[PDB]
Amino acid sequence: MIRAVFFDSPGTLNSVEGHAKMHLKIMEEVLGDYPLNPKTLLDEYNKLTREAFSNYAGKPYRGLRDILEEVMRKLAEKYGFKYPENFWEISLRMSQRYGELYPEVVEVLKSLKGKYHVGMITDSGTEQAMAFLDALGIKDLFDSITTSEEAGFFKPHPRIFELALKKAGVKGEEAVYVGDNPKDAGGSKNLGMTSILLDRKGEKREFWDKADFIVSDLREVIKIVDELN
Repeated sequence: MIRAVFFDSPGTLNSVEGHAKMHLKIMEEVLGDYPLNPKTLLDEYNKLTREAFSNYAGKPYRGLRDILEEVMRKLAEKYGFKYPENFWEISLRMSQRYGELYPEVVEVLKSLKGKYHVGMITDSGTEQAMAFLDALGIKDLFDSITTSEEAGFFKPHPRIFELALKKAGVKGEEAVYVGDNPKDAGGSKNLGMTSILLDRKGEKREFWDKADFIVSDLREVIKIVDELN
């Protein structure tokens, strides 16, 4: 019997278009009048952050601020613009204004509340995770918020999923995990959770077999849970 539904944050909640627009604005403010195409800076920032997040997957927690600040130091020395001492603050200010939930998020979270334990699991630090939820107005829609900083390890390490389950007071077999990255269908299945992969654009077909179910819209989750029960 499914008693809890956990969501991968921010990946299944924040729209890719809002993320891209928000981050483009971050780099525009970082650069100002500097003769560097902000989109090029962003592309290279994404290359470096993607590599970093890949290297730390499953490993002991390390602060994301230090990671991103070192990335921006490498980009500043590479391109010659002034290193943004306020990069973290710029990011928070731009996520508040330009962060955008997928259209169905609130509906889905509301439909699960009461019926099931609605949880969030994220590799973000706790402060960042709370600021993210606060900016998008959905902090109180979750019964639990579990972070890598609390567990001590990044996904797909089992401990972050184990902690989420213990917060909810449910067994792995009683929980679903809805995940964006094909870190998700892995650490959660190690705890006996049912793994749902969110693939909105159908661009992850190579990794579908790693998940128990594949959805393109979070509104499909409630249907899957109801069918399981």
